[PDB]
Amino acid sequence: MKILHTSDWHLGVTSWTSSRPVDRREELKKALDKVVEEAEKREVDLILLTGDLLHSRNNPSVVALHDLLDYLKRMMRTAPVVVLPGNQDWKGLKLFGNFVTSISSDITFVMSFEPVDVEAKRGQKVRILPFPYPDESKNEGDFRFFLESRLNKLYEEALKKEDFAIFMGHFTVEGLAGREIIINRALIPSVVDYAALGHIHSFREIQKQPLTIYPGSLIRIDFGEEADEKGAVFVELKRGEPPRYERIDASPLPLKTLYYKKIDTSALKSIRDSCRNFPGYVRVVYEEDSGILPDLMGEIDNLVKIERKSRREIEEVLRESPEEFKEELDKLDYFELFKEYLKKREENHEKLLKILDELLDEVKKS
Amino acid sequence: GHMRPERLTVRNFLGLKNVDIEFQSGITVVEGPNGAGKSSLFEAISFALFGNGIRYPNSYDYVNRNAVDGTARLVFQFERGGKRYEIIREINALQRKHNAKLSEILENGKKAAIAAKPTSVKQEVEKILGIEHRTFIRTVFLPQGEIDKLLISPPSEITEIISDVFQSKETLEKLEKLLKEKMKKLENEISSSLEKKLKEMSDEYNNLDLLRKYLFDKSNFSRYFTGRVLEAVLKRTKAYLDILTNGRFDIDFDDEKGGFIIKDWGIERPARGLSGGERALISISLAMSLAEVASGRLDAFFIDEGFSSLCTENKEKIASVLKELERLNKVIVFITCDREFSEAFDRKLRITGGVVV
Ligand SMILES: Nc1ncnc2c1ncn2[C@@H]1O[C@H](COP(=O)(O)OP(=O)(O)O)[C@@H](O)[C@H]1O
Ligand SMILES: [Mg+2]
Ligand SMILES: [Mn+2]
Ligand SMILES: [Mn+2]
Repeated sequence: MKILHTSDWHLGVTSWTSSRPVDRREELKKALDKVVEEAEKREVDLILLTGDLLHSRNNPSVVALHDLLDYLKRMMRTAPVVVLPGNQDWKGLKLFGNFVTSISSDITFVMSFEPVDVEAKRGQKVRILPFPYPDESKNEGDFRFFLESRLNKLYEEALKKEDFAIFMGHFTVEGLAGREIIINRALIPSVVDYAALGHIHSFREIQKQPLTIYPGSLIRIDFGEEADEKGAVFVELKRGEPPRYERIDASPLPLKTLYYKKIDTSALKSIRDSCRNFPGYVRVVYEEDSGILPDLMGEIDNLVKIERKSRREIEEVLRESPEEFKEELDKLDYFELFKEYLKKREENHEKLLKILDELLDEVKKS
Repeated sequence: GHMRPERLTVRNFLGLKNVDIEFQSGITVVEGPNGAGKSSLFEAISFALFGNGIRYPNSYDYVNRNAVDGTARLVFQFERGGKRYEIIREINALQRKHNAKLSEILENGKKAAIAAKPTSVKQEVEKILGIEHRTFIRTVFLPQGEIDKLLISPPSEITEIISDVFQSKETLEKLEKLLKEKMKKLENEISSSLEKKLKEMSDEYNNLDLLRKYLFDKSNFSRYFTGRVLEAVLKRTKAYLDILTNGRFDIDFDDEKGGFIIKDWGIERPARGLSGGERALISISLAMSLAEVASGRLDAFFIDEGFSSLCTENKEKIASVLKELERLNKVIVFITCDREFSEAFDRKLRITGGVVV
């Protein structure tokens, strides 16, 4: 069976809104168009979309929705599509999804853990085992507990398959790089023929058995995604054989970050030469500036973002864990702070503390 | 600590008719239409504790003029040191009587008076709480329209309430006078193998003179202390600003430069010069930071309609940052009638027409 798997479109997004707005639509529609055309070429049997097709959970553009529905329509013409909504997809999409799956057999939405059986273009029997994004909402415990039970059930249901079983998930697996439920890859039932994931923007082969893939986004959404790969994935599945796959490159506009410590006439030179004929977008992060950059950014169109290197000494305290937190605050007591003040400036006498200690032990009885 | 509000009950106070609500830990957002009585709620607490609110000068102005029975009744239940306290006030418009009553709750249906009369109740409440009304509204009870009060306060007031929040100034006051008494008895005993008993009695005395010194020259350890705490606070604030503004905005404290100093891209900018949105974002980070560093001391954090001037993209950014407060079993309440800011949180107390709906 021939499959197109694509995800994390984010239709409707504009980047660097605060800073220098870039509406990504044009780029994105080019990527989508190239992926769709490729699907027609290969004449795939099945189309799997694994979530975050829209950018906004709450206020979705009418242009975005228009675009999304048009793409769904184009895709349906070539092969049945199966859609698993993500955490960022508009809340109402599921409703329309539900409505429309009871109306065509060329599109089906899955919004629970409930398996559904579908038929591909050449009549291949496909069981979809869905694992939607896990609401944030010991209690974690019971939730992971509940989530294991659901994965157990998908396994049961994978065993009853006819031709193919496919897992569709939208979540983060263990091993990358906040308040998400991270899910170990080992928990993805091996008896499935394919495990299609979404939610992560870099293409990533998660494991070979079962074959587990994030196809990644179709555009570079922000500067963390300077190096990674963007596209969809073509997958072929055959009963007897192991699965085969092939990335379909999206060829998106490049991103680039320039690093300088001092913005001098020299940095001023590189920056201009760097942005000069760049089809993409550029960020500079810096340490010391004389007000050049805000002025510069104004006049270089594809320079979309400037940013102070955040101090390490400042990075930490927000990572810093409840272990470190309690120590820190308890080191802030008026007296245990008074410790080092003494140990600094009269150093030698610490009976003074033993003096202090009973002294405070005394009053706390009054 | 561990100051911690428990129950609030309100009848005929400002725009509130009848409300009885219990404070959970974590985040509640309080919502409803304009004039529904959201702010009235926040003021009821202020009034319960201190016998005044933000909005009127006279007690009896606070009586709900739209109730035929013109008596406001506030019942406020909090906690501090494993102990429960409850405060009861009544204001009567016709009589122009203000009644107030403070008592401890105990082993069961049990009540131990501490004050009647509103002067004594205020007195005893400050005592219990440790903090003044002024430091309360500038730190964790941020009243509508006044989000930036701390931010633009004189350095004097800034340190004067860092001390108040962090000191245990009564443990301190007993100490200072336990020392005088310890030293005087010793001096007395000196003014009267004998050199050996005298050695010890004088050895003991000169420590005490030292401990006294590094403790009540004020302009020494006290300043040192407030500086180190402000450091811990601004450390966190700078971090939040770096997230929220890509390192564009920075904040510092300098008693000689007039207090909190804000810089935009390295350049000094008076708070009055900021955009409304920027002022809010900075006040919130500062306040949020204060509340973190003050965990243990204070267990509550209220923001009264402080999100209006935020634009859509700052609203999300800021909601995201405030959830990092959910970690501290603080009772946290945000009053807002804004959809885009409230969508972010799960638990809602809705008020319309002066009641919960
Ligand atoms: N003394 C009073 N008696 C009765 N109502 C009052 C009194 N003072 C103000 N109000 C009204 O009470 C209502 C509640 O105000 P408020 O709590 O500030 O609204 P919001 O829900 O927007 O925060 C308003 O309609 C206000 O005008
Ligand atoms: Mg109001
Ligand atoms: Mn996602
Ligand atoms: Mn995504």
